[PDB]
Amino acid sequence: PDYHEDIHTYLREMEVKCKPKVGYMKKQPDITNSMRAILVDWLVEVGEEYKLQNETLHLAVNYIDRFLSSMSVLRGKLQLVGTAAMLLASKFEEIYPPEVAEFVYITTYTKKQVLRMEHLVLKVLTFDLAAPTVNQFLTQYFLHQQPANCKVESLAMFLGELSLIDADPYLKYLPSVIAGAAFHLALYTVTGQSWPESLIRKTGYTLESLKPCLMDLHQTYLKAPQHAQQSIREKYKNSKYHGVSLLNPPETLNL
Amino acid sequence: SMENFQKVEKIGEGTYGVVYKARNKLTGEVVALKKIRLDTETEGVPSTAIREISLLKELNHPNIVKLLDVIHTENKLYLVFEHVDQDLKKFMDASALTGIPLPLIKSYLFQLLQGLAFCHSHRVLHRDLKPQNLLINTEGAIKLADFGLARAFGVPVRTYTHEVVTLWYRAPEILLGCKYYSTAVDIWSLGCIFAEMVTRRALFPGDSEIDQLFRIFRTLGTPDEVVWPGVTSMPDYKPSFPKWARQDFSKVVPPLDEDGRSLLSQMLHYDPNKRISAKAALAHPFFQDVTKPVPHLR
Ligand SMILES: NS(=O)(=O)c1ccc(Nc2nc(OCC3CCCCC3)c3nc[nH]c3n2)cc1
Repeated sequence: PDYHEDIHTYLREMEVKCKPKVGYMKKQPDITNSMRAILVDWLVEVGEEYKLQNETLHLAVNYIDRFLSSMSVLRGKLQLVGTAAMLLASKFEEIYPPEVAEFVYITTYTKKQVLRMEHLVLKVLTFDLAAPTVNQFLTQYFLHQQPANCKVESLAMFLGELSLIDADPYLKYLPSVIAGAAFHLALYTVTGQSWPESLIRKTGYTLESLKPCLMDLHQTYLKAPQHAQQSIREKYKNSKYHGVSLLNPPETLNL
Repeated sequence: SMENFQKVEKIGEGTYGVVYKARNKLTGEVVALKKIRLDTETEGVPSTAIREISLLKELNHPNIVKLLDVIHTENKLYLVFEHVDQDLKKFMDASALTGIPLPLIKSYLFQLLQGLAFCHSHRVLHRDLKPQNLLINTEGAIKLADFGLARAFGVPVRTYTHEVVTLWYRAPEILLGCKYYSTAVDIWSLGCIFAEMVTRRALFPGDSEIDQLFRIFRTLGTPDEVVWPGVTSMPDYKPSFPKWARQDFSKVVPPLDEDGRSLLSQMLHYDPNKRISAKAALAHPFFQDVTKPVPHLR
């Protein structure tokens, strides 16, 4: 907290540079948002199978979106991109990452393929893997709770994670903005409270600037039991995340 | 790829890979080449390389070793760095009978605190500060090197790798098994090095964790709930620990004067929350008359 503000400022700069290209899927000949949703959901599952950090998941998704921003990929190779990305995210973030063997096993492909794709992903991303995530902004926002609330936190993570699944609309929003929306939405759902004044001072964001993201996130939250992908909902039933996916979304936000 | 470099000699092996001095044949630039062997059929690119490269590309600072290029084959990785002239350890050994001038000690600590405040500001922990990883050039600069153990952290921190920092420089909260450590672990190491620049021997040369803890307690006193709230709850704290009285700091590093002792004592505070940050330390009165002389040897 000698550095909380320095770090936030720096992350705010880096998230703009680390941002995926918003319209990349129209340029992909053979893959769709729906195929990406499927892949991301599967990564959520891998995350749970191996008890990986939520941060590792958020990073892996950032690597995939930046990779696919410049590299055309056929549908049969999309899971190889996701595997290498999750392997890279784990090495960067985890104290004990799974071995290459474990990633080979969890996929279809060979160890040789996974490793070559790893080297390919690093080349394309030019080794720039310390990217800001919704998760990194949420944990800083969590500091502004009075008092701290575990349900608020888990629900904010749950909402921020659901945003990872759907490229349309969420590719267009910055991580700090998704985190803002997720935090307000959770706070409101749980306690009836709103985006605090101290976070306006910190971020420059108000309920007005967060509104478009919030409207999107609120709709995603309401329609969540009906989404084709369900791994996040199942994951967040666990006591580890205070069963927050069992909570009822509010019917309106009144913003 | 490596065609434009002529290897001169081996410098050493740090956390991972091998470092060589080489020269760019086209520009004349003398470089340090970190050679990393890969393979396939094994683990791929090491997490240490992934971290070091991605973090060093962000950390451009006069007091941080500069990463120039990454030359990436299917078999070998080569990090190209600016070459620096000598490490602090070799320089302290060379200063055997002259001592290191106080202006130079003060310049080096100031510069080290600058490089470290820049790291911490960019959410990087170094986690291996020791004289061998600190490099000095002919113009009076000192730089943090070997970012092989570094990592990006969050606010607030979560649990990171426990087996971290070379023992002599390792902070008491690591030694006592605390699940959260943070920026204060790098400041501790720097406090150990400040003392070492002055006396030219390690402040706490332990050969094991308990030995290391006990050397720390005998110098600074055994921490209790007054000096470090929470200490007695720490995982590897033991009520059986001998309770040593705290030494007067004028005896810890006798040549240091009032301002120097004050700064050292804030760097070596038990409680990581109370330990001074690198940022706050730059404005310590110790530094009021700081200059940047060239080293006095070579
Ligand atoms: N022993 S010594 O005093 O003769 C001397 C020492 C180091 C260097 N030079 C130098 N060394 C690096 O890593 C060397 C490496 C060795 C093992 C410990 C970690 C550091 C560098 N990394 C970027 N630039 C670098 N420059 C010149 C002379």
